[PDB]
Amino acid sequence: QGASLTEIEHLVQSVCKSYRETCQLRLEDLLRQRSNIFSREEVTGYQRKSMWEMWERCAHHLTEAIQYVVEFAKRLSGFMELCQNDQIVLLKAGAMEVVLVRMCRAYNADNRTVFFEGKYGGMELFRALGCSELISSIFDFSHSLSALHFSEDEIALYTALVLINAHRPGLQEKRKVEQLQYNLELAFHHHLCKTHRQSILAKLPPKGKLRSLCHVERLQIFQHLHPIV
Ligand SMILES: CCS(=O)(=O)c1ccc(CC(=O)Nc2cc(-c3cccnc3OCc3ccc(C(=O)OC)cc3)cs2)cc1
Repeated sequence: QGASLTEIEHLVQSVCKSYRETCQLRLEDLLRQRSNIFSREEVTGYQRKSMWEMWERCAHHLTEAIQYVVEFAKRLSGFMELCQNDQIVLLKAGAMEVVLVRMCRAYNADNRTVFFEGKYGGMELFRALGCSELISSIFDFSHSLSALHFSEDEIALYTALVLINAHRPGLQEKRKVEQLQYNLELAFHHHLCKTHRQSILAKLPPKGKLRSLCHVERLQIFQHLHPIV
């Protein structure tokens, strides 16, 4: 806590490692499946489903996704050293925000499609849910984040910062989180300088944009954290 520049580069590689081990689906794999688009008949099949079936499916995939985000935070340096309440507060407030950012990888801007259950489909795939403005907002955010051409390492380092934020209410050890955050900010800025990507900082979604689009229940976060005691 309060790291030197050599320590900061160990922290960049570390976060990038943790991300690669918990990225769920390989970027190469997602990119290669872009040609696999749902047929008009497959779309109709999803639209005919009850909102209850669709929610169950969506909830299953989001749960799976959140689990990979939880494993990502657990592998972050200093996260496991924080108290249990801070670990829960940080994950409860940020896990869905991280899933949304990570989802930009499964998004194809050419045809405005998202990878869902094995193929790519537009927002009409979610018609049954009855929440057009919400689905629209998610595709909008993904489309804006796609335009940035966000690298795997840029995502790893930015999502570490979405999670490790000392401004979350309910933090008991606020100063421990701040130290972690300051080291990750510098690790992010330093990596952007090494890769000549300083330009993306002004292009990133602003303060509150990720928060307005989005909190997980305290028990469902502890569940992902400690699945066996
Ligand atoms: C992530 C890491 S990855 O490895 O890139 C990877 C990427 C994809 C997959 C496949 C997959 O799961 N696709 C999925 C897509 C969607 C989805 C997409 C767009 C709009 N809506 C969607 O769902 C509806 C919905 C309803 C309420 C909320 C909410 O809470 O409102 C804020 C959020 C979403 C859900 S699941 C696996 C791994």
